[PDB]
Amino acid sequence: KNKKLNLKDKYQYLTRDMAWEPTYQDKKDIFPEEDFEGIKITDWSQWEDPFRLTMDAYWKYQAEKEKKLYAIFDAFAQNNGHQNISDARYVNALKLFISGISPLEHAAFQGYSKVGRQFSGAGARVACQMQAIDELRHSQTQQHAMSHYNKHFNGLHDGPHMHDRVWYLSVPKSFFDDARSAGPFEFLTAISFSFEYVLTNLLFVPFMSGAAYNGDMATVTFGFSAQSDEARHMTLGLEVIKFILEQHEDNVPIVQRWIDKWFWRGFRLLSLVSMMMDYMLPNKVMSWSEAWEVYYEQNGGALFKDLERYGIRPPKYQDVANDAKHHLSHQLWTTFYQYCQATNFHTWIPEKEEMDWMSEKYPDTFDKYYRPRYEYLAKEAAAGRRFYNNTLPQLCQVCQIPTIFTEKDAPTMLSHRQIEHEGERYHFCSDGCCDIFKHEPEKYIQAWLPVHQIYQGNCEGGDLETVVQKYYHINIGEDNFDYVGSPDQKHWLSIK
Amino acid sequence: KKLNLKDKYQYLTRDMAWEPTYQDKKDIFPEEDFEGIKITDWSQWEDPFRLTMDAYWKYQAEKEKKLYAIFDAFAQNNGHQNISDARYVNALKLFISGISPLEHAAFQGYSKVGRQFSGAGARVACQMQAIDELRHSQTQQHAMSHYNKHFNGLHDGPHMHDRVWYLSVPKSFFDDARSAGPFEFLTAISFSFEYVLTNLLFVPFMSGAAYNGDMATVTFGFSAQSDEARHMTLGLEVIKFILEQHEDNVPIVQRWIDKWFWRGFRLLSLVSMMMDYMLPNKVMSWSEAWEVYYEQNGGALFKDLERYGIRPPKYQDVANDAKHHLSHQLWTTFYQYCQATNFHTWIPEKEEMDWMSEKYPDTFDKYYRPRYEYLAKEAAAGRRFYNNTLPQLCQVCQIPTIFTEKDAPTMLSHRQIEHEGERYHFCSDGCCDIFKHEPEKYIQAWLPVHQIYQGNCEGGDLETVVQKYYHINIGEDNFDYVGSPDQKHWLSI
Amino acid sequence: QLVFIVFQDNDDSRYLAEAVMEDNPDAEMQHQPAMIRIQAEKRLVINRETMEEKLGRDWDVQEMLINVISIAGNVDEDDDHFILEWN
Amino acid sequence: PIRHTYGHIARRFGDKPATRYQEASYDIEAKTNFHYRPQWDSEHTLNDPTRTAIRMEDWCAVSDPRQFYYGAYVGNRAKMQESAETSFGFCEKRNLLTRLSEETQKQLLRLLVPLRHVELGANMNNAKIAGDATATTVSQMHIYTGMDRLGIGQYLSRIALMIDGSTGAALDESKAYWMDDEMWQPMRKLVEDTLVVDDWFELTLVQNILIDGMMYPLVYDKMDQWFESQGAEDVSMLTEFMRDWYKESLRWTNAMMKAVAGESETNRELLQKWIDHWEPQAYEALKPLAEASVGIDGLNEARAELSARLKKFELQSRG
Amino acid sequence: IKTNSVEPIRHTYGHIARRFGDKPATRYQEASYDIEAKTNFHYRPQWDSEHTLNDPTRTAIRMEDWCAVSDPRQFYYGAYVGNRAKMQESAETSFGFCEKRNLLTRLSEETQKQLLRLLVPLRHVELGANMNNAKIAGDATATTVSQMHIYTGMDRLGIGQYLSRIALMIDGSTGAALDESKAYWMDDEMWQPMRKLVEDTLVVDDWFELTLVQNILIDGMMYPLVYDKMDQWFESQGAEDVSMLTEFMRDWYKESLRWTNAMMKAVAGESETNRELLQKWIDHWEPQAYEALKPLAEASVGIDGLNEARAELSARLKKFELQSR
Amino acid sequence: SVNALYDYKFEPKDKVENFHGMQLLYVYWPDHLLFCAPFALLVQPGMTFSALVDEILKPATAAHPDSAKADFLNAEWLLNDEPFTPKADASLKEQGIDHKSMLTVTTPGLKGMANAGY
Amino acid sequence: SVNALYDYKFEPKDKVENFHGMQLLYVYWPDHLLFCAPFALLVQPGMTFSALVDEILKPATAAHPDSAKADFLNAEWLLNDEPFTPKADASLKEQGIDHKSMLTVTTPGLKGMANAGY
Ligand code: MOO
Ligand SMILES: [Fe+3]
Ligand SMILES: [Fe+3]
Ligand SMILES: [Fe+3]
Ligand SMILES: [Fe+3]
Ligand SMILES: [Zn+2]
Ligand SMILES: [Zn+2]
Repeated sequence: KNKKLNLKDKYQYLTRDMAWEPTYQDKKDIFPEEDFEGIKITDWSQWEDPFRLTMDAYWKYQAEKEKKLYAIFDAFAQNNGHQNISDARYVNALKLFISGISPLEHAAFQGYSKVGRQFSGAGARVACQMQAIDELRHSQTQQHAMSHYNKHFNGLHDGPHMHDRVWYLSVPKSFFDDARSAGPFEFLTAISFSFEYVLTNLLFVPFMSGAAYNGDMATVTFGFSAQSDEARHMTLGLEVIKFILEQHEDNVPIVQRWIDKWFWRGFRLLSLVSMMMDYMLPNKVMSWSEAWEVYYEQNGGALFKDLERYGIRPPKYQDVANDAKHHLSHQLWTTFYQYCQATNFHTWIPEKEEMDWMSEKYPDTFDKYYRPRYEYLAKEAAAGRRFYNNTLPQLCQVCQIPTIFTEKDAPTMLSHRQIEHEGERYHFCSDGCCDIFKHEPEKYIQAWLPVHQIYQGNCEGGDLETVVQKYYHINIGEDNFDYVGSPDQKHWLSIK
Repeated sequence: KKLNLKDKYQYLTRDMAWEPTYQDKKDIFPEEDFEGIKITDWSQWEDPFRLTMDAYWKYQAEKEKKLYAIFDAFAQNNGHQNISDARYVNALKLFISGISPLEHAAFQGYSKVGRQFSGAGARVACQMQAIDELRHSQTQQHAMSHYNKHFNGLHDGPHMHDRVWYLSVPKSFFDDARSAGPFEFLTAISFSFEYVLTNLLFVPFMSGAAYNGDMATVTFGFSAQSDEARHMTLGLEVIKFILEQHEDNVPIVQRWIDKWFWRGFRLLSLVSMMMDYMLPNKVMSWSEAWEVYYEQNGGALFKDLERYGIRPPKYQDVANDAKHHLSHQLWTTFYQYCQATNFHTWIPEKEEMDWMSEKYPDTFDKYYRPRYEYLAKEAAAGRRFYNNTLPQLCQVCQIPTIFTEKDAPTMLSHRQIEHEGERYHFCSDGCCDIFKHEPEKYIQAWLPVHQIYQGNCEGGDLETVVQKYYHINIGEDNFDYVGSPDQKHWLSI
Repeated sequence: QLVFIVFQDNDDSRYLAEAVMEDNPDAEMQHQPAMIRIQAEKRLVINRETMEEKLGRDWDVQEMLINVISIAGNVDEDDDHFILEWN
Repeated sequence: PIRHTYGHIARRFGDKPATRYQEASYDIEAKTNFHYRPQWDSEHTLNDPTRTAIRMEDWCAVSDPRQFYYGAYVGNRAKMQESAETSFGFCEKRNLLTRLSEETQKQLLRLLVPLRHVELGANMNNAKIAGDATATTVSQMHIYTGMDRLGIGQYLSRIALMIDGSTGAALDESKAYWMDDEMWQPMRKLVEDTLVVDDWFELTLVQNILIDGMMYPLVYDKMDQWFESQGAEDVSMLTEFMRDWYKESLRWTNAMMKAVAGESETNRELLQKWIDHWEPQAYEALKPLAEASVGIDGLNEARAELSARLKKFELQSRG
Repeated sequence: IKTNSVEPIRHTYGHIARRFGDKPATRYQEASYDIEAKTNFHYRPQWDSEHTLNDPTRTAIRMEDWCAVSDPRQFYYGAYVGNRAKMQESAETSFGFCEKRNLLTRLSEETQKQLLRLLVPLRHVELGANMNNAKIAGDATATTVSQMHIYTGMDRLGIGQYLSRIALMIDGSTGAALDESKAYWMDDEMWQPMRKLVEDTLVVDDWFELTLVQNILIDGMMYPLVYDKMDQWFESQGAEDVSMLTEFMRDWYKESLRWTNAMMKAVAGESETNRELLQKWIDHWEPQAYEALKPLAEASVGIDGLNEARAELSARLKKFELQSR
Repeated sequence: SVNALYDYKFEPKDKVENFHGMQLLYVYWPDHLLFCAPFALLVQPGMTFSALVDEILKPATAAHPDSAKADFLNAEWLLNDEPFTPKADASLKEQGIDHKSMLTVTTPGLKGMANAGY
Repeated sequence: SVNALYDYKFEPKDKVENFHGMQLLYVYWPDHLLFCAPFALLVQPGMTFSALVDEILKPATAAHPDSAKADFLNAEWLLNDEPFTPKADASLKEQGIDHKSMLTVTTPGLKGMANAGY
């Protein structure tokens, strides 16, 4: 007889072969999106599937996974597992999470659903839609995971609301709107490749393993059950830039470009995580510095070592970002410290054996630059003079983070940058943020800067506090302010 | 015409049996006549639950997936560090050596009777009950399995059940039931134990483990009793069936009801201690727990039973008064003997005693607080007290003879008789009456204390028996909670 | 006198509690460990018809069986109900 | 406990414990303050409720009777796929399809397997919908149905593979009918056109209501009773999944027509406008297949039901 | 994902550690070994003068370690009910489908007869098998062995429910087919040698002589005859359609081989003494099995059917070093 | 009467013959529940009553603070709930203290601690 | 430069028009990282420099030890990086201090705490 099909071939007939050359409509009207970014795709049928689960397999695996995770959520809730966390300070990491990271889950569901329509290759479509509904799973799942903590702690009760509005959440809100507004080659590149491949561990492990080291059972279960999901997301990511670089030499400079952009946008987003893991986990996992060093400097080093063969090189300014692993987390925490009158999580001075640790993970920078800060701040708090800065900060036109970052090799100088464009001035956290601006200035001048919008009166209130309570929904006295004094702390001292 | 649920289950069940033409009915079922019970008509029998294998496998499996996800997560996550206090694990040490083996003896018991009854209905019910018990037995081996890895005294459960003194309390209980014929077995376990005192045993532990951060026990304890719901409505439905099957069965049923309630009750005493003492966070005075769970919920159902000509159990007044005393007596008993136990004991904390003075307003400060005061001075003086001389055991319940006369808390309710030239001793009249009905049975008991002295537990010391025979590690599983390797470990977190 | 039924203090059991509260004008609830106890006078009940209009799909008794720790009473089992009681 | 649920829920259903479906489905989406405008679309914004001319006070008036959040979707599908997996194991192993005559196999490869193509269509449509519609309760139901269609393609495709011993040749064959066969051209042009609708609610209507309200009953019911007489009763077992899938799809699609059409009579007449325009094209695409099969008083019997159940939203069609 | 760990005091329990070493052990291991009470019983059985509670000597077979018998399938309770839940679902699929599509009620009166007299009646055998396995589960000491008998006895109940259900589908839930069929079992001369054997097994003391007869000898030939041979033949008789209602049985049978052969092997390979016992019983018992099936082959697929299942089971005994055919 | 299915008859596991020429004695000291239950002592049938007192009971009751000033030899005794008068020099066995008898020994004026018989 | 399916032009969201008659100003004070980032000030184009320095900038800097002994105004300034020297009673507008400019005021001799620019 004729040849039985092999694995690859069988999967293609169960996906790609369903598609077909259109006859009654033009192809480009059906797929109108694949040209304006300037990416040329020579041959679609040379596409390699990143994974090969048919529907009945996906459904079967994912059902069995889900069943195990809701049993554990159910149990966790019925025994009040929240009481076993290491200490209520840890919950601020979940507040930052469900307001900050979790709505990104949903913007991905949204984004990949789209791109999973607009790609002409039927297989690029299934990988994406598959990713799409995974991200929807991630989003719903976190909502349940978090449900019980929401019932016992402050800060978590209006995630979606605050994501669209609260200043600091505009850092991740804007990241994603950047990508979803781009075209679909760049979306794949920013998210699958840049976020889901190069940076994914740098965001995932610190929360996931933070919860493990801190007695948070429901969140770590969500993590474990997400691994097999991420396995597929990462392969999609790395296949797909290999594919784009391969399908034409002119694709190359355009992709390089996207790499430098989204590495830098992602590095910047991540800085919230840096802080989270160094300052917010009562029990430490690893420093931000060792987390950068291992998952970016080494893993990413190797990743790029392999893409050299496509004429790709490692992202602009990575040396800035490496030099910053010794600072990032301390710089972020003082910022949030001094503005947490406006955040939906608490901050605090860390414990002395926390500082000792920091001294030990940052032997070149903690004691020189950062420990003095807490010594001062602690004096001041003892005197009933706990620092709050009442004057809003300058924001970066691209990353939207306050301009707290410093010159490489000069940790004492703010690395500010300023340009004119169309007789309008704009301001930047860094060379990186600046380079992204100059490359697409017509995009970024549209940014809804939270600080700026507050002064425009666009945030229902004429005093920061009025904004915070009415617009932000952040309950003054409850969601707000130092950990010390907080309703969460008292409620924790009852419990224990 | 078209069957109702009641008849369609029968066709799926009773109609597969048939009237034997080639062997005699009575050779095929030879255990149903000796006990004195008489069955006119096995078709009266009314299947309380209506499950088919497909339905049985489907629902149980759905329980198991869920149950093992949790066990796995608990382990993965070192959920043993979340227990209120390392004192608590001692309840679990008593659990796996004392109670889990009963789940197994049930599995054996019910498998057997699941063959012996000549009514096809009753067999399937027994058969499933039998398979549930095995599920209890394995799931616990599985639950306790993390606790065994981090704490002492759970590493030889079964081996200990067969040799350790105090464990012949539960071992002889089931040995009694399984050596008995099938209705007594069914009246003792399904009815007496499984229905009436089931609660009085599951709920104490289960809600306990609730309060003390122990997700794995509660998880099982609980999910592992949607079963006991079925296991109960067989208890109930089978005495109703037995009684109304022949006028004659009534007084035999009654005798049984008497015997098993008292056996039942004495084995329950162990729980009493544990619930008032090994729960660092308290849940409910053994006393409360009895009043609700027995006196009321119970005394209730012996109501729905006078209709069949049955009185409440004999000596039930004794066991109602006893509730003010049990836990204090049993616990001070184990306190002074825990050099020969796989588990630790201690003096309660000030706040535990206060709860105790409160829950036991008439008994505690009078009789038992001054015990702990005195024991505390001795301990601080460097004389923690251990009684170096074994106790008299009750020939029937096998418990040491520590109980007191009704309303005379300072006198032991000792009893003795002579039978064919031989002396025997008892904890109570309850225990004594049961002896007198069946002496040729109980004169067989392997009373641990005796056997240590017939020199049959492999040492001339108690210390050597404990080590080489019981497998108890002296210095580890043994002795006061204070100074124990459990203490040292817990405290370092 | 008072029949009863404990459930897992569960997500699903909220709904199972619910339905039993709402077609037993008298039953009285009470919480504890990680569990719901529910007793009442001589009798309780569990209609499939309740439950269905509160979960948006058909369901049978036997699902309920999953989440019950302990019962209390004589059994009246159906496709339509779960009556638990004394004569 | 400080509170029972999250604010956006408390705000919608009161301060008390909310259902799993509720905490997963309402008010999780980004809604306002978008940072830049789509480079791929001049008319609308990120997450924009006007990518349909339809107008709703609160899209959340469209919610799902089956109560699918992700977990309940997959756990349901898991159960269904298991069951079909049984079916296919049994057919395969008792050689139920391979044993049939080559004219009958051809019949399946011609009137049946080519639908994988319509299914592929539906799967693309739904992706556009799920990424277009703003309200999570809407968009989710679309990604679900999307993936169901692919999986349904997948089954039809598995029919082919059983027949050709997993070589492909029956796919090749069937796809050839799809492309070069007269009877499929209306159908195939109908599909290619839905691939170009912009209004996402026009698209749900055409695809999830009109086309499906007719082809489903035609194919997986009527054509089916008719296969018996053609010597193909044994395939019915590998199309149970499509029968239960449809019975279920009705629950949600009916509820979103009741809600979209009960809303504002100016909506009822945007829809009407569109039913007039497409139902026709759907009916036309279906006709050939009708006459190459159980014959037109299927199609009709089916248009019948469709216009029927349409009427329940006070829309209509004709006949 | 980095986790935090803990140094454990030990890895398993002492009985498992003694038996398999001080390393972590598997679920099956902790659920299955050294679990039951073994010695020091308090009172002798009132219902047996010959034996204590939990007595290896309820069978003439001896072994140093009954644990030497193990489930190749590794079933503790969960794994068991898990596997079966998956199976009973496939069956449910097939039964829904035979019904909605009327595939048994459409057959000719004469054909449905065949099912009523040739198949359904085995439920009486399955009922026998159930009681026999309950009896074993109750007498055999090692959990590894006893557990296996309870699972299978339960499965016996299940399979006879399925058989029972082919009839309800035929009579449409009246239960008259159940009745017609139960008369063939009691009354037709074709079923008496079978009925006789089944009742004779309900009166056998030795639990191993019992497992041998029932789970190796009777099943060893019945399932090949019935669920393979007479199954293909059915197609020739216009009743192909049933076959989807007997799939559970084929799957169940393929899996039974695995545990039964394991056990047969261990027990037979244990000693020349055990071998003489099996053989003595095989000689007494298998001709009886062949006899009990023989009328069912005559009325059916014919005697070759029987002879080949007879072969089939003869090749099995050879692997253990025993003979029949 | 046990019901059994054969003639149910068994030797007692606790026959003195099983004790390597020793016997069980029990002693209850009322009002001293410091000791939760009467002792089970393993004694020589040929030892003197005096020796019992000195060599076994003083030691077994030592831990109680009445033990030292108790005068066991001279206190109120029962042998199996019947009043009994010890002869200091008779062998236990020779004065009717046989296997598994219980002595009760009431001390006049020592009633243990608190007012709790402890 | 941006790539899109249409002419991709938009009005900036931060046009001075949007601030209701006011302007935005940035002020950065080196060596005083206690304030993590330069201030963002909603200011009057009109007011004077001295005014700005006392009504606004000084209060904003209060919390810092040096605020007091700094003489902002007589420190070195920068406007938008370019060296700069301010007219005390001049408006902001008129000396070229427009919407979104940034003053750097460096204050030599006051260089923050602990030799860490804090
Ligand atoms: O159908 Mo019956 O009730 O078992 O004879
Ligand atoms: Fe994700
Ligand atoms: Fe992902
Ligand atoms: Fe049990
Ligand atoms: Fe039970
Ligand atoms: Zn920036
Ligand atoms: Zn007793």
